[PDB]
Amino acid sequence: IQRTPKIQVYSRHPAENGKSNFLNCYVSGFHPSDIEVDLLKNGERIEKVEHSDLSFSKDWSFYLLYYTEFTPTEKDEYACRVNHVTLSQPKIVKWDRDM
Amino acid sequence: RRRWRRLTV
Amino acid sequence: GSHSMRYFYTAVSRPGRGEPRFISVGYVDDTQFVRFDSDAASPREEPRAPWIEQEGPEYWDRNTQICKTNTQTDRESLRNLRGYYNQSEAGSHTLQWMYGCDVGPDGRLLRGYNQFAYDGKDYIALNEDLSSWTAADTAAQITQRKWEAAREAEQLRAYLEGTCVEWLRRHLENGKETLQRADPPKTHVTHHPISDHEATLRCWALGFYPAEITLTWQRDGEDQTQDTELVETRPAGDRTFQKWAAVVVPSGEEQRYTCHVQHEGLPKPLTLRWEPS
Repeated sequence: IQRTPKIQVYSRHPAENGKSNFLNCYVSGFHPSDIEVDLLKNGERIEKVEHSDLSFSKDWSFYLLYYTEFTPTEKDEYACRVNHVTLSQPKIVKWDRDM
Repeated sequence: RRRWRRLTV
Repeated sequence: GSHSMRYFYTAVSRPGRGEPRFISVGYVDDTQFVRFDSDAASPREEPRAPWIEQEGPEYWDRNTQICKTNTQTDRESLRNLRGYYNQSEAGSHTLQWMYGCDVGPDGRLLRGYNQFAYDGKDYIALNEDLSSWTAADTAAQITQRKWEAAREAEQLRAYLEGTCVEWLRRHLENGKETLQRADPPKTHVTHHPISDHEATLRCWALGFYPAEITLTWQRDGEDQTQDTELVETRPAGDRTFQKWAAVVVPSGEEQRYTCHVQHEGLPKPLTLRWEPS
């Protein structure tokens, strides 16, 4: 049994360019618990990325919240790179300030 | 508090 | 309203990479309050919520001990498990354990839990009567005979009916401000044209606690459920949660649609629509 992670990229507060905020990448429904998640600014790895403690749901699937501090601009691009045993290649989901 | 379980599976 | 206290344990074996990994957390409703990681500098039960840290030194040392012991008992568990399935010792496997209680507002048990999963599927579980077991296959039945001999079910009933509930009462009381002050959702509706002729309407709910929430779309007073897309409720990062509901509508008929939000921290359900500017 191997489950592929679902991925949601979003921010803690409504994005306002210039103002400080938190960038979240929520991965859920994956098994096993070994997961590799990174937050990227313009294709490049942001290093001081914290994550919550490993927990699981009714169906025994794992979920984790990876976060970091950031500041929204109109042109800067943010994404979340996720690699798991169930993915041939790393999955990247671009941050959309409307989802 | 947590549950102490001496039994293994 | 109604409450629950849950523990979630993950034990992962790792070949040629030392002893296995043990990570377990504790939750009162949707608020984490405790953590234990066997790979931390010096493993111990840790506070992860404000309220739980006034607890004296005994509470912490006692739980640290129970977590430390588990590391050994479930080391052999992963050993035995790999033996029941004739599995290679080069593979990595996972043992998960969940247990806890549900109390109504009144504070009396609704039901207790004690379940286990190996490599992702149900393995063995204590039933609602708290006196019987359900095994997933014939391997788990081996475990079932061991724990039935040890009168394990009789032990759990004492914990779930006693210790679990009492500590849940205690916790909901210590941090009653954090734990029973329902946070009402901040809601709004956004518009996004997909094309020329179609537009997406997004009903938002942000900053609400607890997680339970209902977001529904209506074309005129008529529900639209499989016309509605819902995202999985996600954590905001500060203990509150977020969620949205979207529906694709024909352009020009946006105002035929209204959004209905339901949440415990709200006096009465909300009803929103899109504001043209």
